Amino acid sequence: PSPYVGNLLNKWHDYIMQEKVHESIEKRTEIKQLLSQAEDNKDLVDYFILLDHRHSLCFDQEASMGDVVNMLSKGSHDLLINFYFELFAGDYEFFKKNYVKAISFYEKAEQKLSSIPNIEETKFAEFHYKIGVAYYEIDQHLVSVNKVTKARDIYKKSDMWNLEAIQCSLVVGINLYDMGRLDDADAYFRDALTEALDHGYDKPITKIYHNLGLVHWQKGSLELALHYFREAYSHEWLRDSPKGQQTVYMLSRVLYTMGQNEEAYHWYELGIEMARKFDDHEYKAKHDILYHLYEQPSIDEVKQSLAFLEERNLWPDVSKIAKGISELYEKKGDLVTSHEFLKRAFYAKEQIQRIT
Amino acid sequence: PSPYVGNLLNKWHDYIMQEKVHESIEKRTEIKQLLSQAEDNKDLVDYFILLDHRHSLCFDQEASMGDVVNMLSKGSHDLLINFYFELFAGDYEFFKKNYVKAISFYEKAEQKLSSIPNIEETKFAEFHYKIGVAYYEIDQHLVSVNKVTKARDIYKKSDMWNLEAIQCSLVVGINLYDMGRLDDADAYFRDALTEALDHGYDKPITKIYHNLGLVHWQKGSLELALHYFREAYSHEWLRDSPKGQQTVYMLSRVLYTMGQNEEAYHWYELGIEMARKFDDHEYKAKHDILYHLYEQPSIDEVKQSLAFLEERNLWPDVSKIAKGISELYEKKGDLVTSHEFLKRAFYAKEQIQRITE
Amino acid sequence: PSPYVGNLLNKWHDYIMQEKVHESIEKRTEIKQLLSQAEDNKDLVDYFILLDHRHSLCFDQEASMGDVVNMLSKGSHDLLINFYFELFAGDYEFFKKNYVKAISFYEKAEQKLSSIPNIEETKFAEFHYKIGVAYYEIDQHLVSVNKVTKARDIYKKSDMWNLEAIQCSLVVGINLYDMGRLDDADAYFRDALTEALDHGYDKPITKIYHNLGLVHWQKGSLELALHYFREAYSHEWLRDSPKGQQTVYMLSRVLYTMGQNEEAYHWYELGIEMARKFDDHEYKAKHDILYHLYEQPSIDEVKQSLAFLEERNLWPDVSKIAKGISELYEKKGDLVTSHEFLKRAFYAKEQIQRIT
Amino acid sequence: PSPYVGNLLNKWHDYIMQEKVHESIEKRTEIKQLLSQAEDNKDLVDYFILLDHRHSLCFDQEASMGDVVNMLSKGSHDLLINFYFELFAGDYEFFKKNYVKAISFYEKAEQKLSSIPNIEETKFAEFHYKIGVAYYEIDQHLVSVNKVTKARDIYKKSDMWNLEAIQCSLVVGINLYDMGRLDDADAYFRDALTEALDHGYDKPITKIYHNLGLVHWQKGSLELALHYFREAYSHEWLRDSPKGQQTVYMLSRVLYTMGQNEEAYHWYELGIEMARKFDDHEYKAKHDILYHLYEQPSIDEVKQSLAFLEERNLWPDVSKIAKGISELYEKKGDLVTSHEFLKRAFYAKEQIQRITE
Repeated sequence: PSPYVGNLLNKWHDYIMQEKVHESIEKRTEIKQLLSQAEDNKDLVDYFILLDHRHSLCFDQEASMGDVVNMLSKGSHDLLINFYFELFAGDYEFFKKNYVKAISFYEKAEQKLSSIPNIEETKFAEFHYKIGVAYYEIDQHLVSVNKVTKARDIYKKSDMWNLEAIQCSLVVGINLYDMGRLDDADAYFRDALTEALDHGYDKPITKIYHNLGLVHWQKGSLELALHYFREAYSHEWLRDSPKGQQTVYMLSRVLYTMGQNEEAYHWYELGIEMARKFDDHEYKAKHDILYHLYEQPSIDEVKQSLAFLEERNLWPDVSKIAKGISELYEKKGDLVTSHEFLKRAFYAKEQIQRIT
Repeated sequence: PSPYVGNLLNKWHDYIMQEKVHESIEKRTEIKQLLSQAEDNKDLVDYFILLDHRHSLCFDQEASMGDVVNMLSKGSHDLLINFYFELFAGDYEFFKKNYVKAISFYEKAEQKLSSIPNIEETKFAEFHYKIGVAYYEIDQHLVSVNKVTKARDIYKKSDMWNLEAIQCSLVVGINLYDMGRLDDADAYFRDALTEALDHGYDKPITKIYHNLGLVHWQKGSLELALHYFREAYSHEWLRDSPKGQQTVYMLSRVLYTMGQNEEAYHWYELGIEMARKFDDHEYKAKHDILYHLYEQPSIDEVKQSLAFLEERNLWPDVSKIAKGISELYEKKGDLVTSHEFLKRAFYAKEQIQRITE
Repeated sequence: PSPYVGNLLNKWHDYIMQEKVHESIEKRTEIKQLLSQAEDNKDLVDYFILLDHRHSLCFDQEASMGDVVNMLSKGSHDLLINFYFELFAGDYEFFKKNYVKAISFYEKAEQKLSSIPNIEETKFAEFHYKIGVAYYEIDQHLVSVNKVTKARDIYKKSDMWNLEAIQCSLVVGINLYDMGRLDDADAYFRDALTEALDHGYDKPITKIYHNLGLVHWQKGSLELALHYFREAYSHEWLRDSPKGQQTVYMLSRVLYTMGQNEEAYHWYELGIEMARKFDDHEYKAKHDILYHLYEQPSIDEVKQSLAFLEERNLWPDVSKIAKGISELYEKKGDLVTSHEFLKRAFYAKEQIQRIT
Repeated sequence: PSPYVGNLLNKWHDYIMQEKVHESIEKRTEIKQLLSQAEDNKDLVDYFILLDHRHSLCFDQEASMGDVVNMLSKGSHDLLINFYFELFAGDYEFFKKNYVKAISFYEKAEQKLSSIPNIEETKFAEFHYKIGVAYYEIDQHLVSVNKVTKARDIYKKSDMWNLEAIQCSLVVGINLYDMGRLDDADAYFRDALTEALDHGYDKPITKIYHNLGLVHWQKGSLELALHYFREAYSHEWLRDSPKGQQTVYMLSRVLYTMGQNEEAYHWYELGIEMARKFDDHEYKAKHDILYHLYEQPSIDEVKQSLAFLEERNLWPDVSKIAKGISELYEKKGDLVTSHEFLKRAFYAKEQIQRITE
């Protein structure tokens, strides 16, 4: 249910406000088509109606059907419309990677939740989660754990929202890992895994196994980390989704670190070939560094690809890759360029606090 | 036909509740037709929309192939619909003269008014006024003054809604007059008059002058009472309102109570003729009593017309009319039949406390 | 629990507001004494405390115990104090016979009932009744029935307030009688009577029987009316209460109307003797008219006593007594003075609408 | 000793809940004694009264022989007491450095703030500020800026509470500096300075100048950084505050980073001597690293003092100090030990994300 239609409905709201018949008929016709699918978002349809009705009051031929200066129901329509405008603007800003603006809009919409009459317990969890995830994108991990736990506690009660609870504990686990509290993250991931198995869910499982792989990778038990990355690739057909690119990369990277090189190059091959398929320039850079480090060394070529990743922000990945390089160039006895990369790995850490 | 459509919209709400497509499309079409008359009511149009949408969701389902399983907006639409249903049921009961039922419905709708957003101060004054006038209809004057003052105080603050404030002080004054507190009624009436003159208004003026005329009539200064009734007739072209009958009648009755029988008959003539134009049997009865008292006396004929007014539950005017007769027939030396009418004027007073709906 | 202490507490509130230590210590000492009884009014004690505490904040030696400019709790203390001030002012104005002012204060206090946190269902019935009874004093019978029915419906629910429900239906019945709907008033009175008998209550019974007597008196069945007035005198020792004066009067008046005269004079005697006992000048006037009508006629003497009652307002009683006289002076053939009294009975009716 | 009394009052509330006369009279006397210090806290006194009354009703019963069976005022007193209990529990947890628990309690008390009458806009800003600073304590800078801006916007409206607004912009700036957004921190700091100068205020000025000094220090323009640290020392008599230690340290460190070793040692001297006056082992460690770096080098001695700072969970300053060392030891040609410290400065960075309570 793409968050474009939300922005479309928001634009339409702006067009009714500027009293512009012709582009208002345009926006409502694009929108009217898109939501004709079988079952796509209660909140969209409601916002459509609430805009269509106020569209009429400004554009349809009232001259025989009264004078709607400002009726009693405007107060309550205003409240819903302002709320829907802010919920969907939040969703769209989150879509554009503009997380600070997204939180701003969500928090305004969260406020209006009290004045709406029959608000359900779950519309509060929705905002708890959306805010909590947006905070996770900007490395505010403690508040993220705080808000999505609040959502999880609601989703635990009712037994219809069991897929959401799994996603919530998945998000707490990721926060706990990004911090470094690895055994707590492990626990959350394992609790999501068994809850996902008891039910028929398959969607989250893949992410769960990949995170478990990351936990034990950072834990240093690479044998067990490798196991989980394999299981992530096994479960769900990811080879032609864009989102399964990361598992192929991790598989290659661990096998190169354990000195497995033979298999590691085969996952490199598959990952280069996927970087073709989706034209993902970043995963091409990341697999480039693997190749020009373990296959055909070239310190200058690694800097080239590293430079590209630094131009893309992506500073967690830069920090950890550059640290890896410096650690490696130390067992190879070269202090001079190991220091060069540690300086780059350190600068990357400082780039994570800024979050511009 | 304002609160008829309200009852129509209420019935339509009742048909959606019973999940009945066929009579819902019927009433929604008469109303859709009926609401095309240019006639200022925001709340009717609003209630139509709020019902049209709930009509669609139960019978049409939008023609877009949505889901519409109790959306976020259902909660608040429910609340508005429940409110409109009771406001218009109140208006309709007020229409059928069932004032106790009307207050009951208004007070229920007044409650739900608190739990609604962006409400103007005046939507509360409206219920203060409606309840206050319904109480006036059942001779509960002290509470009516209390409630319509509450409305007046809000309408005074805005200073944009002062045409309503004038009507409020008009209603307080009328209550005070029906009680007998004549100088207090005078004060309210004169204060509404100067407020109506300071701003650009002619609509209320005529009623204002007619009440001032009534006050000083009951005060006994008939010269000044006659003055005000003249001004009421002058200030609007009343020869074609149905409601301007009351000024013509008082003019005749005042001039007959004074010794100006010649002019008094001229207004009698006009008032009989107005009783023709409209199907007003009351003012024919009241003008009948005038004629069979001052022109060609006939105690039996007066009894007939008075009897008709008593059959109409018009117990205030009967009380006052019968008292007048008794007072007159005493300076005419006839105690016997003066006592007959004082007994009837007294019985009428007891009929004013006793009122049933 | 006299409504003087309420006015006392209100005066004290006024003295703290004018920052007047010395008369504040005076008022709180009179009050502190009076409420030392075993069990006298929750609301009084609460208002005392709430004033004593704000008394301290203006008068006690804070100089070492902080600077109470305006703390957080002032908002909520203000609300309770303003409420108690208006409840007890209402009670006191009702005490002074100033019913319009009393309703004004009650209705302001009724409004504040929503903002207080744990308000019980019965504090609303209390105001419904108090307002409803105040309206009854000023002949606004339809609204009185409306409000005290609202109170009665609350008192019906819980089974601890069964004495109040009896009083409520007693008040509806009186309204219905003052209007003239005699069979409905009869029904309410009979329903209060059986409810009072099922329980051990004796306080209302006497008033119930006297009202039932009035109903059937106005109904014209004087035999049965006389029965109830007797039963009113029988139940409860009223001969030395001021409030039992009215039953002795009714007993005498009915027996004089039925031509019983022998017994009627004996109740006249007792009623004159009670008018001595309490110096009730009105019941002396009312019994005077009985005597100078049925015992030693004197049209001039009746006018004298009637004049006194008209100087006391009491216009219901004047209207009905004067009407009685005129009716009687008609079977005696004297139209001249019967008309004199009907004029006076009619004027009295007009005095009931004014209520100045 | 402000939030100690809060915990004392909370314990007293706990003793009334367990219906325990003997320890209730004890704590209520220490608090009654302790609150005689002239020290601005409305809310403490208020909480005492609200507890003293509930103490009486459970143990004294007023000494007037009342009834006091849950009166009308009990409902609202309950609500205030529950609120004060959680506000002061929050303050006490903040006192013990347990910031996550403190936010938990503040957020609970923030909820009950909505259901209370006559509330000022600022009592909401207070919780915005307290929560915002607690989040700053656990390096959650983006939410801290978000919450303390919310406080600032209320404190700006009043225009009576602008000394608080200055403190709010001080806190936003510090967050922005801890992040690295130096020009945005600069802007907030300069805007607080002009607001502090336009009105009559000296209290914040010193901290304002010290942060501006820090910004441009991290910006690398040491000449102007040195200027601001001088002004911080000048603007208040800091020779007797414990908190003015930080300006003396920066002055020395800046002058040592520049080539002004002579003056730098004079501020080192003063800073060692201040580390004596107070039991501040941190600033002795930090000044120790300065001395064993620029005066009498000893890489092993620096490791000792740095180690002490790492044992204190002071991971920001260790990150910056270790980075400084590594940078310096490279122009000194020694890559080997420069790498040793960059590894430690990097480890310190990872220690800043990981924080446990």
